[PDB]
Formats: sequence, structure tokens, C-alpha cells
Amino acid sequence: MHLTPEEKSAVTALWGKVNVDEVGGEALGRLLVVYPHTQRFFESFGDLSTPDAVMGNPKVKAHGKKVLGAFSDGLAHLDNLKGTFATLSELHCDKLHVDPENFRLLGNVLVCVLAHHFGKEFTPPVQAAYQKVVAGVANALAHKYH
Amino acid sequence: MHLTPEEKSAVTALWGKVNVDEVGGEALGRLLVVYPHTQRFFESFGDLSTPDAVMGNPKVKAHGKKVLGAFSDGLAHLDNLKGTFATLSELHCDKLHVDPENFRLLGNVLVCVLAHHFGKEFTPPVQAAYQKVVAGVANALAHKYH
Amino acid sequence: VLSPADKTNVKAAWGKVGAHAGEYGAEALERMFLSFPTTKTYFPHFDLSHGSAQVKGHGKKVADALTNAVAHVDDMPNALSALSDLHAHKLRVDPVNFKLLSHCLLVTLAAHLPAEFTPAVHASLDKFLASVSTVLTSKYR
Amino acid sequence: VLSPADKTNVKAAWGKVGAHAGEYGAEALERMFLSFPTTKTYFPHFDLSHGSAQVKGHGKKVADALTNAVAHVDDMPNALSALSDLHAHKLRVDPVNFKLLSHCLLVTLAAHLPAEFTPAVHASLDKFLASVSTVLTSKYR
Ligand code: HEM
Ligand code: HEM
Ligand code: HEM
Ligand code: HEM
Repeated sequence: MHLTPEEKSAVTALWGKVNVDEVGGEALGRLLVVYPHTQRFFESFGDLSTPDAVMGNPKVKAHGKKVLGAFSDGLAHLDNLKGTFATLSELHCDKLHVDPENFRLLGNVLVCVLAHHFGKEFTPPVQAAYQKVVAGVANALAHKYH
Repeated sequence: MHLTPEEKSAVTALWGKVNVDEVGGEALGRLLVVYPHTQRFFESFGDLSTPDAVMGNPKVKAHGKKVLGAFSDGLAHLDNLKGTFATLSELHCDKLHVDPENFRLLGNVLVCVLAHHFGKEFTPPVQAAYQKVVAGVANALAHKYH
Repeated sequence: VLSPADKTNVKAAWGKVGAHAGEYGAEALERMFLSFPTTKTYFPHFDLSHGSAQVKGHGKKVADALTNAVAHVDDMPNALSALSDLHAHKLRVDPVNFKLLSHCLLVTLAAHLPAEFTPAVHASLDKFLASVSTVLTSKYR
Repeated sequence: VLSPADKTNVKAAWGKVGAHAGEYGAEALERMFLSFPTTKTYFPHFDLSHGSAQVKGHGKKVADALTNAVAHVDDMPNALSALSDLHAHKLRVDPVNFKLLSHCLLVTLAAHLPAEFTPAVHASLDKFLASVSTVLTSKYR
């Protein structure tokens, strides 16, 4: 995770404007609609059969909010992603059995969600900073897998 | 490099028995036949229209030995691949323009070649240790790309 | 495989793109270059500074080929045949790179089409880019 | 796409596999779980220790579906419809994992079938394993 101060500033500056509740619901829901195989983990969530059933499902929204909340918290510790996510890593591996490739798909969907919300403000250099951040978060969430 | 002492010593002891000339020739050879698109960097080498032609091509054989020679040196710096391969990285990026993905491909071909040569001895644990080294080496080789 | 709905979705989103295609082609490339630097190894002969003319020109060619695939959505392997031979026999781009460009095209359309880039459309566009990539890569070996 | 030479190459190597197919299947799974630990996430119900009967049994299954594919090589999509549905609508394994198993199957064949694992045959088997994979993931979305 080699972020330059200029990259870290652009990342933190854009993040200040994000409504995480709403962005979290959109990202988790879009993941489930674009990459339907990821629904394997959420069969207790109910009807996930159509785009509207996914995007409007209150359990998908509640879970997205929680996912992005842990994510925002990681943005406050960009020099210690591994430590920050150590317990979540273990949980994802030993209890929930989630293949880490899932964290990379979610990162690329987040990037598109952010582009969708901010338009022009999501410049190629800004995107580049966020690509390194989502790669870093994904690797940290996978580091305790065994 | 996250290598165990029993992993490090499995790697080392197996290598002590490798004929680098033969293995280099065979790896670089097999790479060009199995993944034809890697031939883009070797137009000047000669005829590569057939596997027999590729395997027989002496410039290919010589280049294989040179590549595996460097890999062989890296195996004695397992605690510092990045620094050992730093200049090689720069040159592969800046002068040669080789997509680092090719490094992963050679790594996996290389592993099949070791199994082909060592049969029984190239056991599941020993392979797992070589996957780790081979990923390590590709990553070091990719590190200075910008 | 593209479904009737996917096809309808792609035509709709691409039509809103219209005469901005070329410009979006270029922006996608600049995004790809900055976010995934390894992709520059394939354009050692281009000037890749912001606003480069070579990048603009190539953006247009990429977008035009995509416009061609949308117009021949039910016959893509044939409509893109020549492009597929080119990539397989001359360019020989490693296939992971297509995923990276496709991602940058999605980000570019999201950034410019806030009202049509719904979840259903994003899904269909993503499936379309994967199919185009598959065609272009089908003859590698 | 598999050429005639490829089919011939695949049929002959798998022919020498003969009755060890099951054992090789289990060995490949075992190499995969050790080399690529993320793959264990799809098998939490399995005892994954060395020599477990679930792995063995599963290895016979995998090997037998591949034998069926070799015999139905010109007709894969139909010979594998059922497994194709199984992986897309129930197991939902991420596509990247198929490359990890294929590589391990290749390492397994090379270690047991020296004389037969020539460069051209290695080439053929790798394209064959890729088509099977393509087939197993073609109905995901
Ligand atoms: C950005 C990456 C992610 C972060 C930071 C994150 C964070 C979290 C957190 C904080 C929890 C709650 C832990 C608990 O209940 O004790 C959780 C639970 C969970 N996560 Fe992850 N998550 C991420 C990605 C994913 C993805 C990609 C998947 C699967 C596609 C996933 C699947 C799950 C599941 C199934 C649960 C338990 C759901 C339940 O309670 O029913 N997560 N995650
Ligand atoms: C295991 C990873 C690799 C290592 C350690 C390695 C190492 C080397 C070394 C030591 C040289 C000689 C540099 C010099 O003379 O200054 C070299 C040259 C070269 N390598 Fe790599 N190499 C690797 C993989 C690859 C792959 C996968 C490709 C492309 C398929 C490639 C393409 C080249 C090319 C094009 C040259 C220049 C050859 C020439 O003189 O015409 N390398 N490499
Ligand atoms: C959406 C997928 C892609 C499409 C539709 C596409 C289309 C095209 C087209 C139309 C050309 C023009 C060739 C001509 O003048 O006839 C071209 C050339 C080229 N493409 Fe692709 N491309 C795609 C992805 C890629 C990617 C992933 C790479 C590698 C990063 C790549 C590398 C190149 C290169 C190096 C050229 C030659 C450029 C030059 O020297 O003028 N393309 N492509
Ligand atoms: C060469 C590619 C593969 C083939 C030919 C194949 C074939 C099969 C077959 C025959 C079954 C048994 C279905 C039944 O019992 O009726 C199966 C099940 C299964 N496969 Fe796939 N498979 C492949 C790759 C994978 C991959 C890469 C994974 C994930 C890493 C995977 C995960 C599973 C799981 C978890 C089951 C169910 C296991 C159980 O509950 O017993 N398979 N596959």
C-alpha cells in the first residue's frame, strides 16, 4: 500500500462527502445484481430475484451500511490496514467462508458507485488513488486466510 | 517472503538437484508453445511456428538458461527478492516493455516442468512452497513498474 | 450469453452516449493507464500525456469498434472478426488486460450517464464488455 | 477452440490415465488446497486432512466428469449441461478458482505421466481444461 500524500489527500477529501449509509446499500446491492453468484452468501436475506428486489431489500441495505462502515474506518488507518482488519479477516475465513476474490469484486463495484455519484469530480487520478485503496483493503481482508 | 523454515529448506534442497541449463530451456520453451502470445517479445529469435521448432531453437534455449540463472540467484535472497530484482524490474518495464502477467505464466509453467522432471519427489507440500516462491518472484519483478 | 433485456439495455445506454463515444473511449484509456500502469507496456510508441492526440485518436477507434458491436449485437463474432485476428496474431495482448479496460469503460459511463446507469444497465453493460473481450481473445491459441 | 490435433492429444494422454483417474483427481484437489488455500472456502463441510475419504470421493467424481468430457469432446456444452447448471445456480464458485484446479490437474499429470507430457500435449491439455472451465461457468449470469 504505497499511497502518496497527494493520493491520500484526494482519497480523504472525497470520502468526506460520502453518505456511507446510502453508498453502502448501493454497492452491496449492485454486487449482487451484476455478479449473481455472490448471492450464495445471502440466502437468509429473502427475495433477491430481480434488480428491484435486491436494491430495495432492507436486509441488503442494513448489511451494506455495516460493510461500508468498517470500510470507512479503514480509511482512518491507511498505514495499518492489516492490523485494522485482522479480526474481520479471520471471521471471513473461519466462520463465514467467503472466497477473497469477493472483496476485489466489491472494490471495483464501489469504484463505479463512486463514479456514478460524483461524476466529473471522480477524475482519472482520483480513480487511480481509490483503486490502490480498494486493492489494499481487499488484501488486508485476505491476509489471515489459511 | 512468508516462507516457513521447512518450506525454505524444501525449496533449497530440491533446487540443489536442478540442471538449470535443461530446465531453463524447457520452461522458456514450453511457455512459447502453450501460451503463443508470449512470442511477441521474441520475433528475432527465429522460427517458432511449431513446438519442435521452438524447443529446438538455440536462442530460446540460451535465453531460458539466462532467465533461470537469475531466478536461481534470487533463491539465495529469499528474505529480499525486491532488492535483489529491483534493477531487473526496471529494465523489464522501461526497456523491454514486458507485461508482468507474463511472469506469472512462466512461474506456473516452471512448476509443471519441475513436476515433470522430479516425479514423486515434487510432492504437494513441495509444490505449495514453489508456488509461494514463484509468486514472490513475479511480484518482485513487477515492483518497479510505473 | 446476452438476454433480450441485456441487448435492449446496451442499445439504450449506447445511444445516449451518441457522439461522445470517441471522447469516452479516450477517457477510458487515460483512466486505464493511470490506474493500471502495467497496461502502458503495450503502447511504448504512444505519447501518453494528458490530452495526447494519439490517445484521442485511439480512443475513437476503440469506441467505433464498440459502436459496431452494438449495431451487430446478434452477430458479434462475425462483426469483430478482423479485430480478433489483429489482437491474436499481431498485438497479442494478454487477456487480463481486457478486464481492466472494460472496468475503465464502465467507470467512464457511470461518470457521464447518471440517469441511465442503473443497476440493471450496469449488469448488462458488464456482460456486453465481457462478451466483446471474449470474442477478441478467442483466437489466441 | 480445440483443433483436431488437440482432441487427439487429449484423448491419448487421458487414455494413459486409465484407472488412476480417481487417484489423480484426489491428488490435484490435494495440491490445490495446499497451494491455493482460498479454495478451501468452498469445502467447509469436508474433512480436508491428508487422505480424507471426502477428498478421495470427490476426486473420483471430478475425474469421471473429465473422462466424460474427453469422450464428448466435440460436444462439451451438452455433455456437461447438468454440471454447468450445478455450478451456476447452486455451488456458485467464483470463476478464478477454475484456473487454480486446472493448473493443479496439469501438475498432477506431468508428475505421473512423464513421457507423455510433451510440450504439444501440455499445450493441448491446458486448452482443454480451459474449455471445460468456460463451459462450467457459462450460465453464471
Ligand atoms: C469491503 C469488504 C468487506 C468488509 C469491510 C466487510 C465487513 C463486514 C462486517 C463488519 C461484518 C459483520 C461481522 C459480524 O457479524 O460479526 C460482515 C459480515 C458479513 N460479511 Fe463481510 N465485509 C466485506 C465484504 C464482504 C463481501 C464481498 C461478502 C460476500 C460477498 C461478505 C460477506 C459477509 C457475510 C455473509 C456476513 C455475515 C452476514 C450475516 O450476519 O448474516 N462481506 N462483513
Ligand atoms: C522468471 C522471471 C524472469 C526473469 C528472472 C528474467 C530474467 C531476465 C534476465 C536476467 C535477462 C537479461 C538482462 C540483460 O542482459 O541485461 C532477461 C532478458 C529478457 N527477458 Fe526476462 N526474465 C523473466 C521472465 C521473462 C518473461 C516471461 C519474458 C517475456 C515472455 C521476458 C522477456 C525478456 C526479454 C524480452 C529479454 C531481452 C532478451 C534479448 O536480449 O533479446 N522475461 N530476462
Ligand atoms: C474493449 C476491448 C478492445 C477493443 C474493442 C479494441 C479495439 C482496437 C482497435 C479498433 C484497434 C485499431 C487497430 C487498427 O487501426 O485497425 C486496436 C489496436 C490496438 N489495441 Fe485493442 N482494443 C481493445 C482492448 C485492448 C487492450 C486491453 C489492449 C491492451 C492493453 C489493447 C491494445 C491495443 C494496441 C497496443 C493496439 C495498436 C495501437 C497502435 O499502435 O496504433 N487493446 N484495438
Ligand atoms: C475442472 C473443473 C471442475 C469439474 C469438472 C468439476 C466437477 C464436479 C463434479 C462432478 C461434482 C459432483 C457433482 C455431483 O455430486 O453430482 C462437483 C461438485 C462440486 N464442485 Fe465442481 N468441478 C470442477 C471445479 C470445481 C472448482 C474449481 C470448485 C471450487 C474450487 C468446485 C467446487 C465444487 C464443490 C464445492 C462441489 C460439491 C461438493 C460436495 O458437496 O460434495 N468444483 N464438481
